[PDB]
Amino acid sequence: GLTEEQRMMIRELMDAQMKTFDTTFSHFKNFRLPGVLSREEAAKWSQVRKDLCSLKVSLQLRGEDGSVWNYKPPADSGGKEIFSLLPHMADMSTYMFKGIISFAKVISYFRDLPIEDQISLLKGAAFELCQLRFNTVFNAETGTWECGRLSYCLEQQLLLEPMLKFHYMLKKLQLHEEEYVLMQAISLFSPDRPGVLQHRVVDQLQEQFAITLKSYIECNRPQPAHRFLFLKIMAMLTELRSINAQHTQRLLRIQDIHPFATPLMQELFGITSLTERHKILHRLLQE
Repeated sequence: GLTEEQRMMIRELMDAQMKTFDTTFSHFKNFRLPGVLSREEAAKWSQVRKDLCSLKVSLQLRGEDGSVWNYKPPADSGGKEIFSLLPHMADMSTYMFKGIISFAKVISYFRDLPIEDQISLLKGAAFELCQLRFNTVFNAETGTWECGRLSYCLEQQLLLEPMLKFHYMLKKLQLHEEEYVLMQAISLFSPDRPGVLQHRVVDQLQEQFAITLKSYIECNRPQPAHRFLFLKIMAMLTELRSINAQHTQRLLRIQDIHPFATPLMQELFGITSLTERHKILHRLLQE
């Protein structure tokens, strides 16, 4: 069984997730939508075109009245059209990042850290926590992320893209809500994020969440069958960390030639003292 402490750790994470994860995206509003519309630089563009190809989705918006708007992105032609969904995706990402910041803030263990460590951990884990939450709304039979009234439908070859293969593989583990949130806590309290100062304290907090998850699995899942479920989860978190680094690099390349990041995204991703370089994040953690 779980110790009283492990049970309480899970309760706090579950309370934090229930208060800050808008699972139906009911409060995601006022977002932008695609509208009715040289040697070195050429290289930059070429790498970017590749960057965008992989994650191509159509967008579906279901109205209250029963109507449906569907958006099929353009094929890659000359150029600029390839960025048509960027403003929308920047709004969705920003909305998800705010929910991830709120999550962390409700956690005692996280609040007890020095503000600059709170900042450093959130910058290092934001994308990872967003992907873990998006996996819960991922429909693997249709290749769709079902976000309330919004849906993003992917447009063997897919498995080639590390982010898609991650969603398929994680979904197949059929995790419990508790296991997802513990995964979120482990990613969040990663002692090795750039700029972390209380490395030892974070490292120990991470080990506690990892032990709680290992014990949750031993106690709540049928024996032999789920013998290596904890290790498969840890492998998925290692892979997610690699996808996060690949993502940041892709984001920076795109931003370089076609700015689209929101102010909060700029802070999270390093786009243009640690509290002075992250005033928005600081204010969000301060309130």
